Amino acid sequence: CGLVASNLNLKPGECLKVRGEVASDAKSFVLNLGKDSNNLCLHFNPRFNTIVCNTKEDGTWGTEHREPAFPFQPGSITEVCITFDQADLTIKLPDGHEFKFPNRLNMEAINYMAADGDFKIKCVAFE
Amino acid sequence: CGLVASNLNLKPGECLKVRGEVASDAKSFVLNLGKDSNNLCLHFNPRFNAHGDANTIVCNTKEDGTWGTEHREPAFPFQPGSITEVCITFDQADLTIKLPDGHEFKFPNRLNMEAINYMAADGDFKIKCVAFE
Repeated sequence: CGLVASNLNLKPGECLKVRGEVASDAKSFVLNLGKDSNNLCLHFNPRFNTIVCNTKEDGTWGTEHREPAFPFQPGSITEVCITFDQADLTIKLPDGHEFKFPNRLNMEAINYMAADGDFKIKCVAFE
Repeated sequence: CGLVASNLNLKPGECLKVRGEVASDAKSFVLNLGKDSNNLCLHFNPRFNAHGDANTIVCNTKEDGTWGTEHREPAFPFQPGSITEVCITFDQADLTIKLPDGHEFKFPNRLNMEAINYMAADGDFKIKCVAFE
C-alpha cells in the first residue's frame, strides 16, 4: 500500500500539498487524512467519473459527498492541496478549482495521511 | 515525537530528500531511517552549538532495538530556528548522506537493508518537505 505518515500536526490555515504519480492503468486512487486509520476528516477518492469524499469516525463511514470529476490523467504527475479551518476542509485541484468539505468530526488537527497503491506519492510538503 | 513515515519503499539509487525546520532551542536533532522503529540503518544525530562544545554528528544503527557501534562524523553548523535540508541515498555497501553545503559522508549499510521503509524525526526537527527523487 501507499505511503503513510503520522504525527503531522497540521493546524488550521496550514496547507498540505501532495504531489504524486497516478498509475497508468488506474481507475481511481485514494488519499486519506485525519487522526488515524479509523478516524478520517477526509477520504479523498477520485474516480476515472466523479470525486467521492467522505469521513470516518471510529471506523464508521459517514455520508459520502460527490463532487464533479477532475480529469486526472493516468500515468501523469498530479498535485492536490488541502487546507482546513474549524468549519471546512478546502481541497484545491490541479486546475485551480477548489471545493469545500465539512469538518464534520470537528478535528483540531490533521495528524495522519495515507495513500493507496494507485497513487504513488512523490512529494509531501507543509505550507 | 516528530513526523513519522512508513511504507517509504526507498530503493537503491533513489534519493530521499528531507527538508525541515530546526527548533529554535535545539542543540541537536534526530532523523531515523530503516525498516521500522526498532531496526535503523541510520540514526542521524547531529549535535550543534555555537555556544557549547557538543559539536559532532553522531551516527549509529539499531538492530532489534539494540544500538550498534556509534560512529562520529565532523560537526555540521546547523543553525537553530532555520530550515535545513539533507538528502540520503544507499546501495548494498553504504548509505550516502548529503549535507546542505553539498558535503557528503558515507555510513556503512551494516544491516544490509535492500530498502528503506521507515523514517522518523524528533521534536527538534519539524519536517516541512519530504521528496523522492
